Amino acid sequence: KKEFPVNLTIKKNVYDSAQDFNALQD
Amino acid sequence: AVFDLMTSPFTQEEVLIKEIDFLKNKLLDLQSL
Amino acid sequence: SLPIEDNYIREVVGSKLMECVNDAVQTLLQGDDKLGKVSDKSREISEKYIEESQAIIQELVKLTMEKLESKFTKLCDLETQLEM
Amino acid sequence: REISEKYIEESQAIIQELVKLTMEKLESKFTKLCDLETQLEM
Amino acid sequence: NVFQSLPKETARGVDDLTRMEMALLSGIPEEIKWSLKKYLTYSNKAPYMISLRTLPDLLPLFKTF
Amino acid sequence: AEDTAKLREITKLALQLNSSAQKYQFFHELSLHPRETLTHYLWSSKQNELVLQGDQYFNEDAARTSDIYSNNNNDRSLMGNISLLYSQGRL
Amino acid sequence: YNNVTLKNLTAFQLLSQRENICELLNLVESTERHNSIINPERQRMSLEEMKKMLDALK
Amino acid sequence: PLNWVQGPAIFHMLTSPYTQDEIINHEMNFLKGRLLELQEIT
Amino acid sequence: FQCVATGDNKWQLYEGNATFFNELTHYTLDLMEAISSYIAPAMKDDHYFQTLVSILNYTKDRYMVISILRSLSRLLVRSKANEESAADNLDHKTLSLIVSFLLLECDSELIIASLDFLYQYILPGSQRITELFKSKECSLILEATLPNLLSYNIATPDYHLLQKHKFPQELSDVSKVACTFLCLLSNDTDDGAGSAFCQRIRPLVLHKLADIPPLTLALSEYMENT
Amino acid sequence: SNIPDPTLPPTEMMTRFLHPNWYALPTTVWLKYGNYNSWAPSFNENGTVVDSTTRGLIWLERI
Amino acid sequence: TQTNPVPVTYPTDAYIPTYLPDDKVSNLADLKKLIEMDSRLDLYLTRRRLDTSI
Amino acid sequence: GDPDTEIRISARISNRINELERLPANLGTYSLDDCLEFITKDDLSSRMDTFKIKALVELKSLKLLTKQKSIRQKLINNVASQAHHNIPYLRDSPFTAAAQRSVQIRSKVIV
Repeated sequence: KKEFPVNLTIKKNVYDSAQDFNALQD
Repeated sequence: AVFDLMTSPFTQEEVLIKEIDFLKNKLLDLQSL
Repeated sequence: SLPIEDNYIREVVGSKLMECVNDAVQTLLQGDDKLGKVSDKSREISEKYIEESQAIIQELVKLTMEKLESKFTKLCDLETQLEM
Repeated sequence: REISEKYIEESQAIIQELVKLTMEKLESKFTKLCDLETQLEM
Repeated sequence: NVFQSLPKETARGVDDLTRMEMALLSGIPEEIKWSLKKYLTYSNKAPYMISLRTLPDLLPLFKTF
Repeated sequence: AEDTAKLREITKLALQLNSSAQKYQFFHELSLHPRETLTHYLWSSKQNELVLQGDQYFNEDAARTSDIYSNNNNDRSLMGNISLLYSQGRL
Repeated sequence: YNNVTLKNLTAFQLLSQRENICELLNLVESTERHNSIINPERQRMSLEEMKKMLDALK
Repeated sequence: PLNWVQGPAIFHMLTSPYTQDEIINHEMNFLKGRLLELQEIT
Repeated sequence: FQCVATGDNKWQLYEGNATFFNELTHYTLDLMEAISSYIAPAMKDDHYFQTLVSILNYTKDRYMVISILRSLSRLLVRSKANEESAADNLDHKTLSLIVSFLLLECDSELIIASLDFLYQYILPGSQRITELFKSKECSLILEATLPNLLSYNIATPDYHLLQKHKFPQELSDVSKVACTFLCLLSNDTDDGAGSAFCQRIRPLVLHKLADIPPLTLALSEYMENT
Repeated sequence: SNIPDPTLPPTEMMTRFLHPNWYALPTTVWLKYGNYNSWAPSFNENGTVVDSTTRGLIWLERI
Repeated sequence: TQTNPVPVTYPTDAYIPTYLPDDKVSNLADLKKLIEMDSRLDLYLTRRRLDTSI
Repeated sequence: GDPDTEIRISARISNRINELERLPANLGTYSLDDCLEFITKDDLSSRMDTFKIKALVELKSLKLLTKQKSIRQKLINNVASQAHHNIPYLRDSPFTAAAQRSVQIRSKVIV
């Protein structure tokens, strides 16, 4: 089955926003 | 609006004469009604 | 063939009877011994509609007549008027 | 079936009587008017 | 050099009228469906092309159906 | 007038007579020779089921999704016209 | 609903064709469509109307 | 005797309805847009 | 289709094939409507004429009735004056039906077709005018319809406005046909059944000539024959 | 480019679709002459798909 | 009225079947007689309605 | 349909567009497979851009949505617009063949 890839590594966290990687943080 | 090539014993002018004779009659039938 | 908005569609928005009948008929078309068991079983059902059909027909023979009666009562008008 | 057979077997005599009676009355009434119209037209 | 002087009128295969006349004369049923649909369209829109006076070997081709 | 409604009723009743007579004639012709009417049923019911199931992939949310174009070589009907439709300039 | 379609004709024929096969197996009742159209009290009421027309016409 | 001739313009409409009243306007437009294009050849 | 239209027990039509048969019989009559002009010598015991005159009593299609009337009209063209199918095969149920179609004031193609059939039926005149004016109901509908068909769909000068104050210059399509039929019917000489009709229509047509002046150029041979 | 944003109000994709299973098919045309015309040819079937009987039955089982 | 008949939505005098066996029914002939009786009577009425001003 | 639940889809896509359009352009990877390449002080490793391409395929695929909708309309309204000349079990039915046959009837010539 073909699915659009769930690109989690780009996605910024919603609930905490302080456990992201250092590049996605401003 | 699809054209075609074919063989016939008539020239291309005579085919156009027959097209005039047919389309005048169909034009009168459809404009009359 | 690109799923672009398929994920958002899946976010927001989360018979047998006649097949068995067809298998039964495909079994009825194998051995001759059931075919007569069909035929007279069908032949009574036709009779069930004949007793239907006359019960329609004897209604029309009623429902015509009043309309015919509705054309006698006008025609006996003219029995006067023309003679006038 | 039996109520249906009772009111379907006796009824056909009533039907074939009544249509023939209407044939009689309508033929009489047309033979009256068709002779009335000639004395109209004269 | 020899592939430059092709006649333009025959480089599409056969013409459509001989295509329709050969399609019925074969026995392929879907091609017969195509040929009868096109004969019906030409009979409605321009009947003089399928005038029986012009093409004499066409009426037994319909008698056989 | 009442004559229009009366004639309408007689017309409706004659249609019911036609329905009852056709339902008679089906079972009578099945009673005479039952083989080549049951084969007719098994053919024509299948063909009419295919005709009714000739239209199920043209809905709103069955075409906005992706389960027509991708992976449906089982279907083969569309996404095979694209070699033709581009060659006609429609796009 | 004034017009018919190919879907309407196909559905009508398929429905009327499956109602006819379900009377051999007797997996459908259809006594209501029978007796609402036979209606033997309506039949004897109509025969009484015919009898009263025989009385009034004689 | 052969004559390789261009065939007539047959009106094959894109969408094909079945009732006549959905066709007549398009066919009138085709008759006008064919006979005007053909009249200048004479 | 005659076996369907009569109701004979041989070859009773199966209803489920009926849509296969119905459009099968509209495409054949349109051949019989086109080739009948080339079957112009009609014989006595013909099967085409017998079959179509059986079909005409049964059907309810306006199109099919007009096609049967045009076929029977153009089949009896270069006929005879003594003996063909029209003298005997019209079994008087049909000819009482075709003249009845003149009463239908609303339709106008059927009136023209029926008048053309009667006109092509009445060209010999010897054994045809008596057969037409034989019946008490076929010779009597024409006493009422045919003077009325002269001013069909024609703006006659009315007088209701003149009673409540307190000319067409033309004709119609069926007025020409009715004037043609009545001028041809006025040529029945020797005082048979034709002029016996053509004298009993003059006091009523004379009121129609006072209203429509194009009924003076037309109805000319009738006025010379009175 | 000249494409629009995907937050514009036309996002419909099926508005005027009309599959040819949903087309109107030509059937019989019942005619009315008058009040006292009961011998006339009642209907008209030039190029119809179904008969008068089946079309009357389809009218019957809807009304 | 018009020069052509008026198309209308509801049916108008659909056919009577002829393939039913007459050994059981024996009644469609009688209804047929009633129908041509009505057609003859209507013919007379329509002729007199036309001829009342003629 | 139902344009209540059509806006609730078209307001989640603007979320993703205005979340991807705030990523820094100088975004780059460091996979665990660059140790087999021995990158010097200035050597330009060949797996540095496996996230910035992926963060533009989404951002430009979510802007070319109403172009593939307009291509899918031209596809479906020219495949389904015939529907009776390509599909075999529809052009072999009685009623479709009868309708296509009956539309082609040429009008009758009077005399």
